[PDB]
Parts: sequence; C-alpha cells; structure tokens
Amino acid sequence: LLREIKNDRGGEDPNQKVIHGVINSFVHVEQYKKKFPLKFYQEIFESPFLTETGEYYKQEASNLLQESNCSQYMEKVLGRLKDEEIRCRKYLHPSSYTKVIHECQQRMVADHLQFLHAECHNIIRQEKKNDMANMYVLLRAVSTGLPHMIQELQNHIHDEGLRATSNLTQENMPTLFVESVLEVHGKFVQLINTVLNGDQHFMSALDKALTSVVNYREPKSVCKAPELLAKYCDNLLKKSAKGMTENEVE
Amino acid sequence: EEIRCRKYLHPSSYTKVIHECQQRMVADHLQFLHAECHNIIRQEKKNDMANMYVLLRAVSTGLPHMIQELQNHIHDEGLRATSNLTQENMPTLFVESVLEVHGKFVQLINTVLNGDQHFMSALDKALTSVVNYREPKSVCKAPELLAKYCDNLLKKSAKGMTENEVEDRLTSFITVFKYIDDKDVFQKFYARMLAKRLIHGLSMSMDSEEAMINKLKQACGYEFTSKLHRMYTDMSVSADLNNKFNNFIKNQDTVIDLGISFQIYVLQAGAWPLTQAPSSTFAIPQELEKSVQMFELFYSQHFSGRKLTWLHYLCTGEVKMNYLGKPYVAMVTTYQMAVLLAFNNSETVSYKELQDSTQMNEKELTKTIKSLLDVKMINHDSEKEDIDAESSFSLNMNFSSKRTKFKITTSMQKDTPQEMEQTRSAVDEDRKMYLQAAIVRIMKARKVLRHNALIQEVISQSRARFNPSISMIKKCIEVLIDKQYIERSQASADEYSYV
Amino acid sequence: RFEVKKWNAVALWAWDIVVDNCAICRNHIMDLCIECQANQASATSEECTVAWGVCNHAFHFHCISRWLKTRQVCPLDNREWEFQKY
Ligand SMILES: [Zn+2]
Ligand SMILES: [Zn+2]
Ligand SMILES: [Zn+2]
Repeated sequence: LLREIKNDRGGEDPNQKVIHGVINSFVHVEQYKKKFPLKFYQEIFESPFLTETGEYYKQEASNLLQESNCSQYMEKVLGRLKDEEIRCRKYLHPSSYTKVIHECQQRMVADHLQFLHAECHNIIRQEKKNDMANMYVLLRAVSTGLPHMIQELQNHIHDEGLRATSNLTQENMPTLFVESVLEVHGKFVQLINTVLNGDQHFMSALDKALTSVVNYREPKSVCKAPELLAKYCDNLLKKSAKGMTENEVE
Repeated sequence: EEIRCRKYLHPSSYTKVIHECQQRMVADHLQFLHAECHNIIRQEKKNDMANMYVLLRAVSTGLPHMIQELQNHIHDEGLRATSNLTQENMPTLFVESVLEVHGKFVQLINTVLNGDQHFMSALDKALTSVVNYREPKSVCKAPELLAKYCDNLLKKSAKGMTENEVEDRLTSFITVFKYIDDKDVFQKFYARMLAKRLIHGLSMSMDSEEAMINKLKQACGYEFTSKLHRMYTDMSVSADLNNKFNNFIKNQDTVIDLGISFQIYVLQAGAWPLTQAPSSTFAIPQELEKSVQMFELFYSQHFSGRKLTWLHYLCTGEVKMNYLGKPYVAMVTTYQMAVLLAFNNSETVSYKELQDSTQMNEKELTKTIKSLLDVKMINHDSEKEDIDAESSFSLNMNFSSKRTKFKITTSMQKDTPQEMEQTRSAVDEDRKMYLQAAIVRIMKARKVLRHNALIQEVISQSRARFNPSISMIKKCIEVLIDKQYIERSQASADEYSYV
Repeated sequence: RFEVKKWNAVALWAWDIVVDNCAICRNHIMDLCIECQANQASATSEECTVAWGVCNHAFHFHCISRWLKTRQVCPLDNREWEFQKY
C-alpha cells in the first residue's frame, strides 16, 4: 500500500478506487467499536504511512536542494504540498488529512528553515513579489518561520523609509517629508496586502518600522517630525492662491 | 409678483407666495419645459437658455433633465470635434480641440448660465466620455496622444517654442489631462518618453521638465510622479557625479589615462522604465573596459552597497576614423562601436570574428550591421547584402558625407508597436496588482460582501487611476486562490471568505 | 585605426546589500576589513571591530572611519551616522 502511494509520488497513477477501498477497510472494519473506531487504522497503516512519508519527503527535500536554488525550491515544495493535499484526499481517511500535510511540512520547510531564512533577506530586499508569496505560505505553516521574515521586512521598510526621507530640499521639506513616508507606507501596505496576505504580523512590522523613520533624529539634535507635520497642515490649510482645491485638502 | 408681495404683504410670506407662483406656473407645466429643453440646449441660444435655467432652478425637480440634455450636447460636440482628427498632427490638434470645447463651454456656463456646479459636473462627465472615446474593443487613444503631446512640446525642436508659451500650454493641457481615467497608461508612456528625452538630451530645459512633473504631481499626487521626479533628480545629479568621478581619477596615485571623454549617466534602477531586456552578453572594448573598471572602482568606493548594471543599448559616443584620412567624427552606439573596433582589429573581418569579439546575440548584431549598411558606412563583400552564413564584409572607402560631425544613429524616437504592447502589458500587470491589493484590503476589513458591491467599491476606489474590468478582477481572485489567500463562501458563491 | 573620443554611458544602480556584509568592502563583517586584509601579518586581526549605527547598519570600524573622513553620511541610507555599539 505504501509502495503504490510512493509510486503515485513518483508520477504514475495507480487505481484510485482500489487504494482508497483497501484503506477504507481499516476504518470500516472498526465501525462497530464504540471506543476508538480508528485505533486499528492509526496503527496498521497511518503510523507506517507517516513514517514512510517522513523518510520519503526528507529524501526528496534533500534531493531538491542539490539542483535548485531557493527561488524555484519553493515552487517545487508548493507543487508537492498542493499535490499531497490532493493525493491524501483521494487515498486516505479524512482524519489523516492534516497529519500527512503537517508531517510533509516538517520535512521540507521546517527542517530547512536555516536555508529559507538565510535567503529570506534577498527575497525581501530585492522585492521579489513572487518569491515573497512563496516564502510566506511556506513559513506561515511553520510556527517559528515568520518571526524572521517579519524582522527582515521591518529592516527593509526602515531602510527604505530612511532612504526616502533623506536629504529633502529645504524649500519644500514639510511637504516632501509627509509624501515620502506616504509613498513608503502606500507601497508596503499594498505589498503586504497583495503578497503577504495582508497579515497583521506584517502590518505591525510596517508600523514598527515607519515609527523609527518618522522619529529619526539628527546627531545632537531633536526630532523634527512634529515640526514638519505642523507645517504640512499649515501649508495646505492657508488660502492657497495656486491650486489646492477644497476637495484636495479634505 | 416679487415686487408686489414686497409692497403688499408681510416679509415672512415673500418666499411662499413665490413658491406657489412657481410650483403651479412652471412646475405643473414642467413637461413642456423639459420637452423644449433638448432643442433649446442643442441650438445654443443664450438668453433663452438663461431664462430656461432660471425657471428650472426655481422648480424643485426640473433642473436634472437640463443637466442630462446639456451633458449629452457636450458629449456630441466633443465627439464631432475629436473624431475628425487626421494623422498629420494628432497629439497637438486633439488636445487643442478639447481645450477649445472646454474653454468655450466653461465660458458659456459661467457667463450666460450662472456657472452652476452641477453644470460643471455635467461638463466634466461629458468631456470624460469625449476624450475616452474607446474605439470598440480595440484601443484607448487618449493617454498615448497626451503623452505624445507632452513629448512633442517638451522636445528640443528647431521649429520655435519659447519657454513661457510651453509653460502656459502645459498649464492649459493639465485641464485636459485631469479627466483621462486611464492615468496608469499615460504615466508609463510619459515615463518612457521622459527617459528617452532625458538620456538622449532632447529636453529643451530641465526647468520645463521639472515644471511638467510638478504639474502632474499637483494634478494627481506625489505617488504618481515619484518615479518621474527620481528620474529628473538622477539626471540633475549626473553632473555632480561626473565631477566627482573626474576628481576621483585626478586624485589617484598613478595616471589612469582613460583615453576617452567618459561621461556617465548612473540611473536609479527602480525608478526608470529601462531594463536589461536585451540579455545578450556584450563584450566591452578594452579602451572602454579600462573606464568601466575605473568607474566600478569609484562607484564601489564613493558609494557602497550599489551594484551597477550597465546598459549597452542606451550608450553612445564619438569615434574617430583617422584610418582613411580623418574625414569626420561619428556619434555611434556602443553596439556598433564594438564592430567598428573589430574593423580596427582587422580590415578583412567575418561574422565569426564579430561573434567572438563582441559575444553578443545574433539579432542585435544583425541589427547593427543593418543600421551600418543603410547609412552606407560599410559594404558587404558577399554577393547579397543581407544576412547569410559567411557574412564577410570590410570597410567602405566611398563614404564622402559633407558633415564633420555626421551621426549614423537615429533611434531617439523608436516607439515600435512591440514595446508599445510591452508597456501596455506592464500597465495591465500593475492594474492587476492594485486590484489584488484592493480585494485583499476590502476582504480583511469586512470578510463578507457580495459580487456587485465588490465591483462597485473597486470601481469607486480605483476611479482616480483607471477603469478596471470584470475579467481582470476575477483573474485577481483566481491568483489569490492559487496563492491560497481568498475563497468563496461555502453557503453561496456570491459571498467570499478568508484562508 | 579607429580612436574613441567619447563614451557617454548609461548604467543602472541598484542596491546589492547581502546578509551580514560590510558594504564598503563587499565582504563579511566578521572577517577583516579590506583595508586590513592587506599586510595581514602586521594586523593583529582584533582591531577590525564591527561598528553599528543607530540605523542598524553594520560596517567595520576602519571602513566607517575612512568613510566619515570624507562624508558624515551613512552609505546605505543617506542619513547622518551615529555610533551606538562597537
Ligand atoms: Zn569593511
Ligand atoms: Zn581593518
Ligand atoms: Zn545606515
């Protein structure tokens, strides 16, 4: 039974009805047991299967790192993870749907956090929107995966925000400063919404990174953000002779 | 009746007497007024229209029919004033005709029609329908013509256009630009033309470009012109960068002796529409390779953390040809300069030697030989002048042009339909990204909405940028399905859920 | 003989920050600086301390010192430089 599921993982398509029928026997025999109607199924097949899919996906994940970089490794893992959701759906009992996928994750993405976290810097910094939506859905399942992307996004927003509010012209500093934060805020709210599921753990990474750039102080000086945002209100709430209609101010 | 009730009645009954003198004298006969409204608007009779507007404004619900009739009249006038355009000069005359219509009808509304804000809104909607005259399911010619208009009037031309005329013309043009509702296409096209005009030195003045970017920023926002202002800022700081590089090479230990008048145009990667789409590996000539090495050293010393992607299809320079008596100095792209240096390597040269000396792809190479032969710089020694397997050709000794600074390249305009479609596809990708952002934001805010309300709120949110379609939105839901971020509701397909 | 007189060139600058790397030397921060990479026998391999700014950007002490001898601005983000650690 493990051989014709492993053969299914190799590409070939065996009899779906026969494999599902034999698997259903280990849980349909126990239908008259009032206590633990799946204890037979969870020891005859599921425990060997979870070990079989553990030593197979450990071998497959180690077989993917040799001839694939981190960019296309996640395309392959997501291809296997999506296939495994389909494969266990048509073969196993619905009780073992989560155990197979969760053990698949613990052999591909959770055992290779250090490989994914080391390349998580280049994914965030270069703004690879396709790879950032793959590193997310791989590290979202792992409990300890996101807290490094969250730091690398916060470090990216803080460096992008600081670079955007740098060396502003003295003529229009109150207006340049506000619009420089709003383009960083506007870009990364959309980037988090499109790519990182609009996650609140990442919106808090943006707010904790935009707070540092707004409250950034020059050496032996004071934070000029309250003064600059006081003039920005003053600049557009005066009687604007040139443009700045009523609908634009509001 | 107003003066009569003023001289006879109490002050508290001035309005009520007039209200019953209008609600039963021009509101009970409102059908006749509304029926003649279409004719009195289309004929454009001033005093009659003014009296008609006063009477309909007196009636509580007699004015919006006049609004619709006037809006339809403006739509028809704009359509008949913009559908007769020829291809001789479309970008100028299209915007000029739209300006004439807008100015004439603003004067008509403000002078003989009290300047009502409802009529201004109707005029704005009518002109929005006019300039966005989508030829059915084919194109939207407005943003491309507006971008071409800006490029034409900002390009350094010998026809004669003073600075003040250009400035007031752009100030007028912004009124046309305010209602395009496809501003992403115009942004990408203006970015492409701005890149070409800044790099090739076709700008009449940096002040004009900065003023136009400021006008667009005031029209839309800082997020619209952030990339354009970064392009302009890089082009302004290029002079300081050249001065700093010259100071760097003067303050080194030994004499570097570049041998060329190097003048770099380091550009920010994310802010410019340029890209390394021609991924052919180009072999830099040695005398340029020394300058490339020295500028890499400078840009790794005076700037840190920046890798410097070299563009070999935006580069040009002057080459001398003292081999045949030094007749002139030729401005030439570096792709063609490489094969000119290969000609310098050996007079008898074949295509294989060009391939091993430039390492570049065959399509760009064949383009360089074509763009050299059409200007009769070189002659093909083979039987046929076009491309073939052998392709052995040497220098032409019969080139006797009368220009001491003759230029053999003219790819300053380009605008081939392939890159036009590539630009439109980039707009489509950005539109898809914005629609995904809106969908995810709305779902995260509410988590329960229907299809029609979702479409309406997407249209309302993205009204100021473009006019999104249903298929693009459904493609965005499909992409979020593939990324397992969205899901329709199990109870009904109309509602939506969250993963 | 063809002689090139001008080479007006266009290049795109993009950020090339890699993890745990000194931006001036383009090498790892825990390794020695490129200024102290030469004459390594004279260098004691101890004075190349890692200097961190208040912008959380880490260089070597010698590299950021030589940087500050020309301009008082951080390279990776164009803000002024404040030491916080060593
Ligand atoms: Zn260093
Ligand atoms: Zn050192
Ligand atoms: Zn820094």
